[PDB]
Amino acid sequence: PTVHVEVHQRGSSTAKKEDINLSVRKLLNRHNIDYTWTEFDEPFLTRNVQSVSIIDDLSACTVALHIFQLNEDGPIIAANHWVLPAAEFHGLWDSLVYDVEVKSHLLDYVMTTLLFSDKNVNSNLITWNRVVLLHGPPGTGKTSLCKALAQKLTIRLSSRYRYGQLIEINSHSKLVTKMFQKIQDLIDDKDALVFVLIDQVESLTAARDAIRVVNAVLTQIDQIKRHSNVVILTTSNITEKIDVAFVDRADIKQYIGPPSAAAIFKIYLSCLEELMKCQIIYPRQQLLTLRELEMIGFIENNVSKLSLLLNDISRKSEGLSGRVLRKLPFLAHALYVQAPTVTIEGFLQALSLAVDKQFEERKKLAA
Repeated sequence: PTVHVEVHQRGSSTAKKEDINLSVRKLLNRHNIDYTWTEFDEPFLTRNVQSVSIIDDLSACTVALHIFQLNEDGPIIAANHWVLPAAEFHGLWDSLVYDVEVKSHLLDYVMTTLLFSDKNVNSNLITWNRVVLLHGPPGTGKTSLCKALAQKLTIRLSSRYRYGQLIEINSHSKLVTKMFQKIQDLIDDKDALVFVLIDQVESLTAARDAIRVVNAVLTQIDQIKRHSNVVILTTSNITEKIDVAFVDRADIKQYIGPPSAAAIFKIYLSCLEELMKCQIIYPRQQLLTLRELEMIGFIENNVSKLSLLLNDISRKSEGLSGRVLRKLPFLAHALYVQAPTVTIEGFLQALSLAVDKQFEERKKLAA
């Protein structure tokens, strides 16, 4: 089909994008074989290009290049405002691990909505709108996915929108008008794709003159969703429960749930890789993926012993949220390692102790 290649232009670069386009294509001619490049023999590439990563063999495919430059300025009262591609969100997307390739659908759904918006596809004949709801138990990183989806969408849609904006509204809170007029001021630039994010929308319905401010925010949402370049992002923790009125509002609803032992193992692998990269886990060892274990039928030998053990830690980590899971190597290292350097076996033993102590606290909440 179409092969997608992401080019991370350096912040200090001053090159025309047309020129960064021609250099990367020359590089693809040589290797011609999902791999990421960080170093280049070309002086032009060394100067202007941080990394060129290919995202899902033969040369002759219809290859699309997305060249982007991160916006370092971080992170409008009272709201968080970022310019996309933002430097805070770099790599956020690849970090999020989900069972059913949720991210792919989500991207594809929102990508298609924008295409129907752009072609003025009639809502009454084919169902689409500009609201996306992500619902599910807490701790699945729903807000990180909205941020990650918005950065991806900005990078991928570079030929239609020159930059992206993300405005994050905190659920906890005239003043609203002052805030939506600035948002409208950003939306008035048709060279941008404006994302508005409302975290824990259900909190408005749950906590309810404060009835009037909640309703005023809905009319303001209603006014901004009217625009070609607006996309709205909501998240709710009461997945099972019906909600007012983001349910009716959102044509794209996606359920996010706790990670399986298959994902936990993908997550942990990414963590240990990081410690090995940083040399906190030393010396570096090979770890096996779940497919690799399956192909050796889980035999235990020097090659696989430690990967099997990590597997078993992933299975006993089930029922923990993804938020807990990425914090665990911190506590593992702080609580049990207590030293600048560890062998990978030493770290796995810290990680398991870590996992045991987590469930001990759970049972304390139950009792």
